Amino acid sequence: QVSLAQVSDVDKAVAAAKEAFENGLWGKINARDRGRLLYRLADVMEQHQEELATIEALDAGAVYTLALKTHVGMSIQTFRYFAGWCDKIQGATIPINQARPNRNLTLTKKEPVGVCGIVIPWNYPLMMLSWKTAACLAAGNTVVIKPAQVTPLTALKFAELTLKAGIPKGVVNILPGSGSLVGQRLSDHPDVRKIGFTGSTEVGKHIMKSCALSNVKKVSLELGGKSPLIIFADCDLNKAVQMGMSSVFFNKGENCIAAGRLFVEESIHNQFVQKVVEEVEKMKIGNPLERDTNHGPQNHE
Amino acid sequence: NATEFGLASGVFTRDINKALYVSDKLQAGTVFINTYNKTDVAAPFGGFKQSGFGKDLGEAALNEYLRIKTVTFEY
Amino acid sequence: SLELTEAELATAEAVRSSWMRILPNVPEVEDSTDFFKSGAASVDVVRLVEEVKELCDGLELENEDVYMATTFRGFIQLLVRKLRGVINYVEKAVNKLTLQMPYQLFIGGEFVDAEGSKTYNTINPTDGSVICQVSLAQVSDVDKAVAAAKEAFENGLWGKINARDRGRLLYRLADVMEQHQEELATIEALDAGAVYTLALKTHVGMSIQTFRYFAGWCDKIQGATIPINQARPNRNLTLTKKEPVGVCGIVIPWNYPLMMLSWKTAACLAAGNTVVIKPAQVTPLTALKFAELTLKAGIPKGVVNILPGSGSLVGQRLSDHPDVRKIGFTGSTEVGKHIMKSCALSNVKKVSLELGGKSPLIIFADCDLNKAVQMGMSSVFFNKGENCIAAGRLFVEESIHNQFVQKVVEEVEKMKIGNPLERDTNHGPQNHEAHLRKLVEYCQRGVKEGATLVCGGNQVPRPGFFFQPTVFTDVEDHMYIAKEESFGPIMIISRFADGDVDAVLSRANATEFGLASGVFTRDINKALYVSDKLQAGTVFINTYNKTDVAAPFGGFKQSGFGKDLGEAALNEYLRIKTVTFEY
Amino acid sequence: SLELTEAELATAEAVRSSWMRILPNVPEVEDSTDFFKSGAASVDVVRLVEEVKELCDGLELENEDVYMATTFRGFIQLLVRKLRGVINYVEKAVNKLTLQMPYQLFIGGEFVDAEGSKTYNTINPTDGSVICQVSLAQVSDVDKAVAAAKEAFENGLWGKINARDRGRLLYRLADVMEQHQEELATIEALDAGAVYTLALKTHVGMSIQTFRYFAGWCDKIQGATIPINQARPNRNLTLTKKEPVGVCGIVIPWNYPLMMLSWKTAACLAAGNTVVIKPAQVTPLTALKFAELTLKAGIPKGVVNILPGSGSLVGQRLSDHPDVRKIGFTGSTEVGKHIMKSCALSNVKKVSLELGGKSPLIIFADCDLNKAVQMGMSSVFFNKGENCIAAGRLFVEESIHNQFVQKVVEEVEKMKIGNPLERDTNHGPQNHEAHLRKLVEYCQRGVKEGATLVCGGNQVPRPGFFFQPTVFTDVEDHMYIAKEESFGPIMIISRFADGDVDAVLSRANATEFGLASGVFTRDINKALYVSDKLQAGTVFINTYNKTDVAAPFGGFKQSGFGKDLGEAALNEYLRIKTVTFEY
Ligand SMILES: *SCCNC(=O)CCNC(=O)[C@H](O)C(C)(C)COP(*)(=O)O
Ligand SMILES: *SCCNC(=O)CCNC(=O)[C@H](O)C(C)(C)COP(*)(=O)O
Ligand SMILES: *SCCNC(=O)CCNC(=O)[C@H](O)C(C)(C)COP(*)(=O)O
Repeated sequence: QVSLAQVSDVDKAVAAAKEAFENGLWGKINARDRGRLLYRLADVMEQHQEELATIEALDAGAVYTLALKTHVGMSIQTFRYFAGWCDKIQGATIPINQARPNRNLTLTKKEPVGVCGIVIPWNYPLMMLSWKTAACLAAGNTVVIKPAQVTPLTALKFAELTLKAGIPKGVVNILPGSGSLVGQRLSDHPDVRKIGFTGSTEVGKHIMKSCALSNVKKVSLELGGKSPLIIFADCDLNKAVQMGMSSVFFNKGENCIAAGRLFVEESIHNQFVQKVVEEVEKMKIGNPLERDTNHGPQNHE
Repeated sequence: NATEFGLASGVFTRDINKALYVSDKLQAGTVFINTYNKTDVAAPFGGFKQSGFGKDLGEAALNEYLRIKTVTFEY
Repeated sequence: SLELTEAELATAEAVRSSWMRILPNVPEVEDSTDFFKSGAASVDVVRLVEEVKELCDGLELENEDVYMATTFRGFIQLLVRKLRGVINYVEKAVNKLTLQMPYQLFIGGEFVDAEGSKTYNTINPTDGSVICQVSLAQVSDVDKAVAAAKEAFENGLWGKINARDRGRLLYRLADVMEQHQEELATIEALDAGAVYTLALKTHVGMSIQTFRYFAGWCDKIQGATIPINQARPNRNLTLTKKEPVGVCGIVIPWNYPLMMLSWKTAACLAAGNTVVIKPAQVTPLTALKFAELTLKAGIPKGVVNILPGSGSLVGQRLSDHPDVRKIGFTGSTEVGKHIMKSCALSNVKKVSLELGGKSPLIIFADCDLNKAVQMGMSSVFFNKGENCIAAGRLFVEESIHNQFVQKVVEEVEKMKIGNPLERDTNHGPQNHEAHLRKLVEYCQRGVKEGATLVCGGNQVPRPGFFFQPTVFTDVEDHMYIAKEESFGPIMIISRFADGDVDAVLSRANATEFGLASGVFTRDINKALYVSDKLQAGTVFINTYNKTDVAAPFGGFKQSGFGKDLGEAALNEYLRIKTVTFEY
Repeated sequence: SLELTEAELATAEAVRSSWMRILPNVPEVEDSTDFFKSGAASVDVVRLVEEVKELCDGLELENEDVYMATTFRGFIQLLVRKLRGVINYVEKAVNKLTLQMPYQLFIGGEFVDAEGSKTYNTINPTDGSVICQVSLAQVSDVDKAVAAAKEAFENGLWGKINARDRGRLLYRLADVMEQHQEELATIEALDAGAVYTLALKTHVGMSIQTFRYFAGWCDKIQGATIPINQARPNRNLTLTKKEPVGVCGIVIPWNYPLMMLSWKTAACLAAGNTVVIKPAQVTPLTALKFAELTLKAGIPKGVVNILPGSGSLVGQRLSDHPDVRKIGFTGSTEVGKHIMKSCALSNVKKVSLELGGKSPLIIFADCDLNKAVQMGMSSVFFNKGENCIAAGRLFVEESIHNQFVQKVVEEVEKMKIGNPLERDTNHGPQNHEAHLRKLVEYCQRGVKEGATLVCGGNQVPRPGFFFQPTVFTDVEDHMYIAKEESFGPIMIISRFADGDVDAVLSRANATEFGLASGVFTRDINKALYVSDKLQAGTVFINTYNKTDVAAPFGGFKQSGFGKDLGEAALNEYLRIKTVTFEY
């Protein structure tokens, strides 16, 4: 059983985040110091990589061999990458028109916005969290994450490791629950200045609408698509069949950049399909913890 | 290209003239050539028309979370 | 189509002989034979033009027309046409000049009337009388504009030509505007009511600087090549390309007709987009004059489109239209919120907002007073009050409070009020009648609460829409005038105690807005400290109203997001493709 | 090579079964069959490692080992070896620790003696006595180092691995240095004579920060995609790639043994180069300890090479050698000119110089005095005088001249002199004996011309190479001490009149050098004006000795060219290829 968040709990999270930003230690310390903490977080995740990968297999139903490479692997690479940026975010000094004979000097400074409210999808629990959270913390912000209801366990395990890594209290906040209750409140709340989102179009349109009405807050959307894949005759077939299957059947179908349509040329159409069917028969189906398994079970009912 | 979406796309060919030509004309965020599912944390990622706006991953990912102050002196 | 004479065939055969020599193999030059498909270099195009000019005396041929007519029949037909083969103005005589103002719509490089020949009057605020009638746009006209813009982008010449070629056209546009700088400045003085000396420097001057700046960027928009993880032992190569979005729908305010048009349009065209501008109803004439100059500059037809009319009719339709991919806006918060809501519902289109703000201006004792008084007035009373980065509140220190206000009143008396065309004039008339009415209610409501009116705060006994420069003192934070924006020539002064930096910052930052701010001090420690703590987009130190086309400009919390001017401006109008190889 | 048992064949057949399942088609797995040439993804490498670990209990297998052994026989042979199948230190007990210092050369990840077992003694300046003998490099040894470096670059593992992988190794190196930070700091105190409290902050501290900084850059070095002129109607695509140059030959000074090594080496390795370091003869021990930690960090053998010896023998050969493509140098102008000369004659190799300078420090009356005295001393007497950006001259204003000097003398008396390991010590002993001798001649020649000696200017009656903090006053521009660099704890004070900014700038700028400069003032107008006019690389305002690894650092006229630290540092060690397509 997992705890269901309420409106009262959201208020405490945003309040804790604002205190951590303004009066807290996160804001006071140097950019190089923030980068060290984010790099230390990645080393802690590396130690518990087998543990996190097993939780993904139970929660999301992801294959274990894939989970180490993709789900847990990229998450570690993400926090290591954006840790480096922390003390490499430079402004500029602009050569503007001098009010002759007097002199002038103009310069720019890049600063954090404040509190952020991330909402992640269910296809990649840990990876989508990492992509947004790492970049947000690197800039020097406090975060209020909202994981998917079907897959909350990866996010709660990540929260445990922030204490070990030694992140100041209030920076990272996590609230497992329903999207319509929690997600809608973050949009309406005036303290929140930024809403990250990755999901569907209909749901995505509602957030941008709520963002405008609330306090003209910033927003970035990442919606689904119908990606084509053209295959000409001149290309080698054996590789085209491998990468053809690997576009569609990667991570048991559930992939935001999955091949929606395959356009194949007439000369190699019949030959292509014949090779695909042969390889699909060889694909193994079973328990994701077993190493022999290739294809795993779907995320939820 | 006849689609409201445009997140990713792909093409398989040996001929270089096709690869470079098709990559330009394909209205999509991420184009792959003789590969597929090859993202990197350094390389940016995002949609075009009705696949949202902004970017995740890379240097462009920081810009959305930052804001620019502009100080001006006179002496 | 055209039939050849006896002498024209002798020319045609001489051209046929040249094609054989220029091209490498070429077994036979028939009518169907294409020039470039045979295998013609960019050097061969120059050799062709020169060789043809040797035959025919004169014949003003260029490299562009060769790219148009690729085939042999198409080339000969075009060449034969060269050998063998009106805008309705409103005249007005003012300022030792004869003005010529277009008064119609502008769709596809052609001045045309609206559906049903509907019109509306535009006012001259100096005298009060009408100058001319202007065409009122409709929903049917908007469809034609967006259709023309889409054709110009996709199938038109704008997309095909090089980045360096686009930059040359945008630079040529600026040179044309420079020639007609006195003409444009006079139209501003009649339409908007801006002072002539100011209009040359600010209104018309920056417009020219804008198009010159963003012309340079056209062929300096570079992507990247990313060092990604190689799938050992195989190799990989990733690169990014910055591209145009497509069609854009700009909506500009009335405070700066020509300048706000330039800021958005120049950056949009530099990226390589087609535009559908919507000017303010009160001030359309500057935009229609700009459309005339694009024909002279030699911009392809369909690129620039202008539709004078009401905001609720035209502006709302652009948001709803699915072909439009980007909405630029500069105005009020309430109106701005409506566009972002419509943007989401339509087709999740991109948007950048530029809303008004209540900018503070702190003045310490250590600063020199004479300069502080000059720049203090120049913050408030610049461009007859109407300025988006105007000083909303002035926090003055107790030691120099009484001394400061005394000097301000002396200088306000010296300020001249009259016709904006006259050089002696300093302060000019307000933009339109509806604006003047609110400024009277603003000052009336100020006295009610209990703000000590020093001078002004009422309409001038004069024909027109003039208003007296006003000064308020003893203003608290809880008052209405402290919170709400005037958007007119009204100075609001406040007190703060000696040697208290943290307290005054708390009062200054206590606002939902945050567009601009200022501070005057000699001490370096205060200047750098205060600049950090001030929650605002643009901070000024010992200066005010000092923007540049190179320096970026935009708000923070409830003053929109995104940036106008500088390199950051281009990022809004561009989109990043990411190509990835494997070998 | 190794024969199989009965049980090992059962394991081999289980592995053979896995290869059939993992790979797509694979008609038959034989000894010749390669894993990747068949068509194996990066996911398949993980599936292999896991499947093999299910069979054999334990077996610490990693993905790196799979990339080494691609073939089936190579994989099985390697796998069988896993199942079935000293550094000479100099001990010394000081500072509640037991030190372990390598004393040999370092060529190809191995500590080895020189040709003929030639050695030289290294001195402890605190006591005066010898600590150990160190190996003296020869011409034959240089050839082995450059040969090892070239193999590591071309055929070695360093070149093959990803940019992100290189960054991880450089970050792991910093963590190893952090663990041995107290050990490295103690060696500095014995070798260089640096104070222990300072050594942790400056010498060892910045070294750790350097490698952490440039580790981040490894996978953030991006090229570009240029919008060039399309040969209409054909298309074109241009892009740039930043690549390593090859082998590099660094030569470091004696003032900061470990820090100057880090500044150049970290940036060089980050770009993706192999290095041949040449440390100073007086201080080799810090570099040899650093070489030990590269083995622990897990750097491939051949990447880092270190050759302690004479500069004229080793340093000259690196310049002459054609395999070397880049020479980093930090020292004097006399020696610096000789390297650039040799670089041209050899094989037109690249070079970046970092020479000494005579940095001014202007002090106005309006600035607060107590802070000016602190930072005034901290400019001159930082790191026992020996600092490349030390304050050469101090221009003080007449009003606060007498008051300033009085406060300096009081504080100089309070300064502690003793053993650098003791925490109470402030000022430490000079680096070596030959340096101390010149500082005596410097102060003797100063008094001759007629400079008022306030205090100091002579050797301390003590065992070691200590020197008294010195202060000179009433110094003219024509004098020797005004022009020539001391490179020791000697404050040179001068006078300038009240309210004369332009005159004092003329005196300050009147010098062939220009590395650093400083100014103390409260008034913002002076600070910004003086900073512009001062012809120097690094200007400080109300501070001094405040470098950062992010901020760039380099000279102007006769203080070399190029930059150390920051993003600009990488550009020297990289080269730009430009690929161009047509389609
Ligand atoms: S919603 C976006 C989902 N993300 C992805 O599809 C990216 C996952 N891909 C990878 O982690 C690598 O590209 C894999 C498939 C493991 C191949 O890496 P290999 O060639 O080193
Ligand atoms: S909505 C933003 C309105 N724009 C401005 O306030 C910028 C106008 N200012 C200028 O063009 C110059 O800074 C002025 C004050 C006209 C002249 O400055 P001078 O020092 O060259
Ligand atoms: S040859 C170049 C000489 N380098 C230096 O003088 C730089 C050494 N300075 C520092 O490490 C810091 O700037 C110190 C002096 C420790 C002050 O740091 P603090 O203000 O954090």
